[PDB]
Amino acid sequence: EVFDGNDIENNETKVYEESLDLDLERSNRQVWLVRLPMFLAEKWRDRNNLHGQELGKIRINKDGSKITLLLNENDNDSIPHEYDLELTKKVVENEYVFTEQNLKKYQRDRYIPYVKTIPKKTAIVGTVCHECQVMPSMNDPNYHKIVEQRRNIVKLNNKERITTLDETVGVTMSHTGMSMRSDNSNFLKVGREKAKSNIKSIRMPKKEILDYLFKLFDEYDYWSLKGLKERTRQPEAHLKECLDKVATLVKKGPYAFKYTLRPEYKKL
DNA sequence: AGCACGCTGTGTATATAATAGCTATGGAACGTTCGATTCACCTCCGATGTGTGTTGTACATACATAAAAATATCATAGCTCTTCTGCGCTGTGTTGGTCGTAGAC
Repeated sequence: EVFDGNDIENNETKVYEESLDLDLERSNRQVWLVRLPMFLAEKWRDRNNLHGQELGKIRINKDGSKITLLLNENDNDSIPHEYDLELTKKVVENEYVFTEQNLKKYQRDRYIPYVKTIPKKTAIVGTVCHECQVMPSMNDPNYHKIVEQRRNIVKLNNKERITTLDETVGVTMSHTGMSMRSDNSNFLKVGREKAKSNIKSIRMPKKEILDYLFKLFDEYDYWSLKGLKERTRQPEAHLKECLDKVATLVKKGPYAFKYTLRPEYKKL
């Protein structure tokens, strides 16, 4: 939504039904900033999943404020379901969460009324006071299933080797350079699509062509050889013989290189 | 039902007249646009002229100070002649006694 900045005409009232002020009533919500490993971030950010269903439970043991995640069994079985939420900062300062929503376009002292401000709806989702990180638990039987998977991270290669053509080299070189095979592709056949347009015309008489030239000059005073030729469908030799009698080309004016009506016929 | 087979059309090549129409091409002119180059103005050091602080002077007064000199004041010697003091003398106040008397009670 591109829009002009520093608008003092209050045009945002008419074009934007939603208020431009920042919503702050959600800022009192507590938000835990959590850093996840590769698998939990992979399965907790995909758009084909996360339909609002429950993914786990949070257990906070108050003996030492130990936070654990007990994941549900609906996701997988090879992954662990018990995790430790370590807190690297019990109090996190100067960190908040803000969200942006698109607007509805339907229905010294020196200042400049143009700053190119993009208006977007903004709202503080809450306040962050806990920076969290989720580690897999040591005692889980599936914990090794993570570690080997991590050992699978450095082991697999994402690139494949080059492919070697194992057939006879003459069959491979049959298509190269000198070949009987004419090209059958239609990619950039500019000469095919431009040389097929041919104009054919006859020596149609002088009175009708001069009347046609007068009609085009009445429609617009300035014309060219190509536009008049495609408008009247006449040969260049016959069209030139009629233009110089009743019209002339401009040599020094702002509309130069264009055929225009003579000043004697201009007042007609 | 759809691809193999047969048939036909088209393009290849040869010459050769005809015509109109289309197109490539060289050149000349000119508008458009973009990069290169230079002007005016500002700034910043540098020369300059010019302006001002300092010193000294002139002209012709006023003005504060102050010193040599005439002079009023005074300190003091001289003098002189009027008073103070010591000595000589003497004469009258003093002491004692007697007796009238007079004034206090």
